[PDB]
Amino acid sequence: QVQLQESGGGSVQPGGSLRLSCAVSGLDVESVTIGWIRQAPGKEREEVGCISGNFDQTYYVDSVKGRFTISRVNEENTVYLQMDNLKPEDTATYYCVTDRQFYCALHRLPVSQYRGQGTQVTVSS
Amino acid sequence: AENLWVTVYYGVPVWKDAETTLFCASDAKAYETEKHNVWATHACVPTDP
Repeated sequence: QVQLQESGGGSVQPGGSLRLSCAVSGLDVESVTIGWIRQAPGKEREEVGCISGNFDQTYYVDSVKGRFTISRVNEENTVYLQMDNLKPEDTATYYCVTDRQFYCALHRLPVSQYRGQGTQVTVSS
Repeated sequence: AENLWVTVYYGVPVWKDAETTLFCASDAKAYETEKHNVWATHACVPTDP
């Protein structure tokens, strides 16, 4: 059974760097896409970005560009999301999702079969 | 009594020593959490409990 576990997150002052990790069990992360989505309080689940299986290409939504970076390590089965220059709009709950599909489309990430518990990120003052 | 006759039977319990090619049978385990053991158990039929 596919299992995803998140680690990292917490409270960070405005301006800086953070690193979240998602470990996948029951799969090998070389032929499936892995997406990172976020949910803010009071709003539906938007979507942050994804890394595909086709030649290791990455895609991000227009909101975050040049600030976020998604990387994959296959000998360890891990996916890292590194965020830099955090802003007050980023206070939310982050999940790492997958769908066992060898392709990415940045409008079907919120509706995915498997999903982890997620971690929480605050920036304030 | 004084005369006997030949009679053929099929399905009699008699054996001889020979050789053949046996096949594998391993525990199922649903083959889910196995991290690709070198002695792969997906290559032969599961056994009877």
